[PDB]
Amino acid sequence: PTYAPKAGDTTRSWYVIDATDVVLGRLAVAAANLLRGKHKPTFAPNVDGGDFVIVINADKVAISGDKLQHKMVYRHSGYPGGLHKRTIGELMQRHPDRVVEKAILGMLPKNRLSRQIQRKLRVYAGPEHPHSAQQPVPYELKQVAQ
Amino acid sequence: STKTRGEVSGGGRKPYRQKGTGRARQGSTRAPQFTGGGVVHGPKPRDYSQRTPKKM
Amino acid sequence: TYAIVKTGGKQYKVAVGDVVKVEKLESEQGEKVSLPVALVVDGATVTTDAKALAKVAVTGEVLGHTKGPKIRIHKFKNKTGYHKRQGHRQQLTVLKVTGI
Amino acid sequence: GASSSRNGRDSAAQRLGVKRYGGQVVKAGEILVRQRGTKFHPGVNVGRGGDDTLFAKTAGAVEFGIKRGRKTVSIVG
Amino acid sequence: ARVKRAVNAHKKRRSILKASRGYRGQRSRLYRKAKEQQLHSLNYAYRDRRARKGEFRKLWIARINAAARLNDITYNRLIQGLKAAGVEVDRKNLADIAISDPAAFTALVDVARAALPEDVNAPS
Amino acid sequence: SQLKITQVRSTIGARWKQRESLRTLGLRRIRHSVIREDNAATRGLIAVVRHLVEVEPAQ
Amino acid sequence: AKRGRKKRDRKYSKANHGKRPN
Amino acid sequence: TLKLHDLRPARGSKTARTRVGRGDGSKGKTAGRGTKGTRARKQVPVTF
RNA sequence: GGGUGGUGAUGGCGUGCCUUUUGAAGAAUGAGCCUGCGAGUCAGGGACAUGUCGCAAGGUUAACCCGUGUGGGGUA
RNA sequence: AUGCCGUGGUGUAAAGCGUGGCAGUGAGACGGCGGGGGAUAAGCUCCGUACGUCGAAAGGGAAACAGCCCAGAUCGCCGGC
RNA sequence: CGCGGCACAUCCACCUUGUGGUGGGUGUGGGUAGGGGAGCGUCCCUCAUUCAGCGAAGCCACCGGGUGACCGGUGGUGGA
Ligand SMILES: [Mg+2]
Ligand SMILES: [Mg+2]
Ligand SMILES: [Mg+2]
Ligand SMILES: [Mg+2]
Ligand SMILES: [Mg+2]
Ligand SMILES: [Mg+2]
Ligand SMILES: [Mg+2]
Ligand SMILES: [Mg+2]
Ligand SMILES: [Mg+2]
Ligand SMILES: [Mg+2]
Ligand SMILES: [Mg+2]
Ligand SMILES: [Mg+2]
Ligand SMILES: [Mg+2]
Ligand SMILES: [Mg+2]
Ligand SMILES: [Mg+2]
Ligand SMILES: [Mg+2]
Ligand SMILES: [Mg+2]
Ligand SMILES: [Mg+2]
Ligand SMILES: [Mg+2]
Ligand SMILES: [Mg+2]
Ligand SMILES: [Mg+2]
Ligand SMILES: [Mg+2]
Ligand SMILES: [Mg+2]
Ligand SMILES: [Mg+2]
Ligand SMILES: [Mg+2]
Ligand SMILES: [Mg+2]
Ligand SMILES: [Mg+2]
Ligand SMILES: [Mg+2]
Ligand SMILES: [Mg+2]
Ligand SMILES: [Mg+2]
Ligand SMILES: [Mg+2]
Ligand SMILES: [Mg+2]
Ligand SMILES: [Mg+2]
Ligand SMILES: [Mg+2]
Ligand SMILES: [Mg+2]
Ligand SMILES: [Mg+2]
Ligand SMILES: [Mg+2]
Ligand SMILES: [Mg+2]
Repeated sequence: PTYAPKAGDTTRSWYVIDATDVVLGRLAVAAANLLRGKHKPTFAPNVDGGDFVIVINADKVAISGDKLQHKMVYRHSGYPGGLHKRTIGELMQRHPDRVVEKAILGMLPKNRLSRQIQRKLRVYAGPEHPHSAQQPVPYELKQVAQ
Repeated sequence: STKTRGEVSGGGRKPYRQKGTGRARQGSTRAPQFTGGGVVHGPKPRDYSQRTPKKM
Repeated sequence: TYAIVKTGGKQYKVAVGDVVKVEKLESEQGEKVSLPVALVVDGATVTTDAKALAKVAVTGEVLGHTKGPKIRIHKFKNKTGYHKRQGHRQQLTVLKVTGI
Repeated sequence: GASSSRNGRDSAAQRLGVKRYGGQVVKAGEILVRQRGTKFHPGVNVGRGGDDTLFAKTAGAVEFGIKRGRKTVSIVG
Repeated sequence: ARVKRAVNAHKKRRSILKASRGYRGQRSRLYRKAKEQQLHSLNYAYRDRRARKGEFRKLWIARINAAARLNDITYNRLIQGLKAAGVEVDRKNLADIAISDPAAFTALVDVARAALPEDVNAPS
Repeated sequence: SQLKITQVRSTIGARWKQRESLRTLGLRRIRHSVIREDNAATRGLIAVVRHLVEVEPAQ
Repeated sequence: AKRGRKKRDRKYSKANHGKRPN
Repeated sequence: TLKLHDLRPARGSKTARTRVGRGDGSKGKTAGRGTKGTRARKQVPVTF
């Protein structure tokens, strides 16, 4: 019988990811993996493994100027002609944390469990986060050499 | 013995017109699918004696 | 201590006293079997070498021949009238491992 | 529309052509090449036929050859 | 010899409805609707008995790869390393010992690293 | 001298001559291997089914 | 004509090998 | 002694009768007729 | 701790059944549900082919006759 | 060039052939290659092709996706390639 | 491919060497129309045998079983 995690076997930690020069896609993949728990050998696709992820300095995620001008975020209200266009560039000015979180959410599996997964994600525009009551360990992006 | 659809009492008219009623077309009230209708391939009187040879 | 023991085209991690269900062996209830190992871990040591673990065998005691769950197959294809009904009970053996 | 079916007829295919090829053993009377005109000519031991059929007078092996430009079919016994 | 059908007929109906217990709506109440869902259920079960052999190995590889990159190796190269080292421990037990005995898993990573060629990227 | 032929691709979709040539070599399924003498007939067969097999001069 | 062209162009995928029904 | 219940037909003398149109596991719905035309419902005379 | 039985958070996979079609989950047909009923049968020294059994250069009777019967006669 | 006919070797179990019993089928589809018709249009139409697949073929790939690519499901496995 | 179960065809060796069994090979086992083969269940009759008011049939539940149709056991209900 292959191990299936119980209720209570999930130990959750807290990480802070600095987004100061990280390419937005790299950041989003790392956050999604870390917040799902793909990195821990106890992983099960039907379980909320995974840790809490605080992204800070979301304002300075690395997005190239061409994407800042041309990559468009699309939102349909459900009314006719209710397609609203924004640009990554202007969501960076208004809601940069929304840009980062939207990237994460797109990386997450499209299913009920991910609705609980994304509850463990905090994204902040500034360099400060209110979640210092824990001891959120910084997490840098690394690539395992092959 | 049983009674085929032609030997069952009645069943002469077409019970209703072929088209327009919204029902299955039927042809006769004594068709085998009807309860009280004729029996299809039912037992008929038979003689089961065989002609076994004398020396057998 | 435990070892990764190979039997029935499969392999299982067992520790002395473990009861394991395996493919059918031609051994009656009560007699010993010796089974090759793919790995032995004695705590902090593994030694993970084919020549080294060719000479160690997991010793097991056949507790009995059991029979797997009833699998009920009814192969069905959509608009053809095809139906195939089968059943199947896999024959298994239970071994209490006492070796390593 | 135009009734341009002015040309929609044809005759039956007559299954012409070589019926027994070189080096192939045949019995007497067996037709070797059925054809129109003398596309092949009767060689030794080969008869021609009323419709130019090139049969075998004798049993043996079919062989093809050239006889002064004329291409011929013969049987070697 | 007129034969009533019910005694023989009800046998397969009882079996189908018993197998259809737990189904919702008419699929657990009505033999005709339960039988259709039984054909689907047994087709699905047949499909998934041979699909779970890929499903569990997918899960084993996921766990193995997670443990491997805790020990700073990709699953890619850890599988080479075990092949070259001659370790024939399958991914069932590799994942299960990655969970139960992480130190033994680290030892296996060490032997796999050692068995890897020095330049894992040059032709052989 | 003595060729060693392993079937690596399916006969599904193969032409008559390829299927019958694999049959003639005696190849039955993927990673079946047969040993046959390296004569002209064998190399003609292998040429017909070249894309479906790999061969080696194995003793 | 867009639906037709897009359906026709999706043969040009590696898995299809330049070939596709209709 | 030989009784009425020691009595038995010769092997292969009594073959079973094929009951047509009795489900998919046997000669099923179309009963071997397979068809939608004349043969599906009638006989074609040998002279035709 | 372990095993039954019930339930099933959550993850994956997953286009009803029948008919009929090149092709239907099909937005083609039929079916609201259940129970009951509802379709290759029988006759004939028919015909062909087969399996089997009896007798065999023969085989077999039909009508009919006699028997409580399924038995015995009966050569046309 | 292929293809075809014959022939001699080699290979290949479920080749072939004759003669009986019982069939069904005789609406095909798409894809490759060669052509006609069409406007070298059509998911068009009509042929050819010891060409394929579907039909009657599940599994894997192609997002989904009969007809494309891989591969032909006797059953079981929480083994491997 | 590995390990285990089944089946079909065919081959080789022992047993009354074909009614054929046993062991072992080898190959094979997607399938519509359709062909062939072998079975499950219901009822009735005959023969034998065996249960049944200390409880048959039918039905219900549960536990088991067979490669399938399906089967058995136990209990409840019931009354021939
Ligand atoms: Mg009348
Ligand atoms: Mg009328
Ligand atoms: Mg009446
Ligand atoms: Mg008489
Ligand atoms: Mg169909
Ligand atoms: Mg002409
Ligand atoms: Mg004349
Ligand atoms: Mg349920
Ligand atoms: Mg697999
Ligand atoms: Mg039906
Ligand atoms: Mg027909
Ligand atoms: Mg038709
Ligand atoms: Mg019909
Ligand atoms: Mg059809
Ligand atoms: Mg149509
Ligand atoms: Mg409909
Ligand atoms: Mg609908
Ligand atoms: Mg219609
Ligand atoms: Mg309706
Ligand atoms: Mg016609
Ligand atoms: Mg036609
Ligand atoms: Mg055509
Ligand atoms: Mg063309
Ligand atoms: Mg067309
Ligand atoms: Mg074509
Ligand atoms: Mg398919
Ligand atoms: Mg597929
Ligand atoms: Mg898919
Ligand atoms: Mg691999
Ligand atoms: Mg089959
Ligand atoms: Mg197969
Ligand atoms: Mg059939
Ligand atoms: Mg009483
Ligand atoms: Mg009582
Ligand atoms: Mg009764
Ligand atoms: Mg019961
Ligand atoms: Mg009882
Ligand atoms: Mg009772």
